[PDB]
Amino acid sequence: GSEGHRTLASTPALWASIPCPRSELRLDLVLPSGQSFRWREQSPAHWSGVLADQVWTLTQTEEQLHCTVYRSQASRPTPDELEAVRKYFQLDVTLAQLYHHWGSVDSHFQEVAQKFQGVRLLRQDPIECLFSFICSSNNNIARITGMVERLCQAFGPRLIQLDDVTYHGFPSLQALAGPEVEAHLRKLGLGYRARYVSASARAILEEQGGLAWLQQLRESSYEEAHKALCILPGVGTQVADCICLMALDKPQAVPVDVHMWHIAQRDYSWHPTTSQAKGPSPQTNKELGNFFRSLWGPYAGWAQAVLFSADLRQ
DNA sequence: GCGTCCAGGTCTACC
DNA sequence: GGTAGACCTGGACGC
Ligand SMILES: [Ca+2]
Repeated sequence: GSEGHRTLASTPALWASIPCPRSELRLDLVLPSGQSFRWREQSPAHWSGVLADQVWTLTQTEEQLHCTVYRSQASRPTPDELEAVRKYFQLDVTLAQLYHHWGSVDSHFQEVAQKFQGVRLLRQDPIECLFSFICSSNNNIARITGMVERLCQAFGPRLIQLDDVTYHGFPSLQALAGPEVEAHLRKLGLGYRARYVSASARAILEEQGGLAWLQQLRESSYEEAHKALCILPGVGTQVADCICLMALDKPQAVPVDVHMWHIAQRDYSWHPTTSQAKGPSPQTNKELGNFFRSLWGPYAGWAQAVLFSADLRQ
């Protein structure tokens, strides 16, 4: 009863709600879609993970988002803590207004948007976002998820345990920059990305001026930010865009991976015009990004998140 | 069963 | 400057 992952029906007095209609948010379409790799549906329709340095379980009804926190006597989430959740899901942004606009200027989006409502963008921590996506290149979401979990268990702060799952906070720069981290990560199956994680932690700490350098990027311009990130090992045009869009508040950033290329080709009959090659290249990828930006506008990256999520369901 | 594919790409030797 | 290839892993086919 007081053990294991909570459920809305099993410990009612431990949940607090936040007004939020399904049309504004669909947990099942956001949490496992490759934005954040730290959420698990431990129980049907209930997603658990670390949010703002503590564990949470989230589940929704038709007009409500139910939340519960595991911190020392058990109690319902406080208003201050609930605000942590609203900020994570950027709930002040009305998804209905965005869908309307995108739908109005792109009939294909309108068709897809009718079946995939509630796909919004999470506002993530720069450090977690940087290393999680460094782990995502040339990989699949299922594998990435495992790697990130083993990376946190091995180098992140131990939080609390529910059933047989021990939650860990995301590793710090100092820890990822530690001795023999690469070798450890390789044994944890991160492949060549193990070097990228170690190498990027050190560059940030020993060459770019630590954490402050990364955090300052949120006030910098998309152009500047993306430019700054490409310096880090394991970070290319796509990873940089992922971070700008999901962790640095650059809503116009559009990541271009294999999924978005296929979408461009079959759903818009798109082809490079300024670019030389007829396939993916640093030049064509950059062009595809501008194409999407001129199609959807300022929040083009968010529209991208919708089609990407929808393309995963196939 | 085994070899080839691929997945939210990067990085590098080279024409 | 604008490419071809190599690359850790492991669930997916194709045969
Ligand atoms: Ca590929």
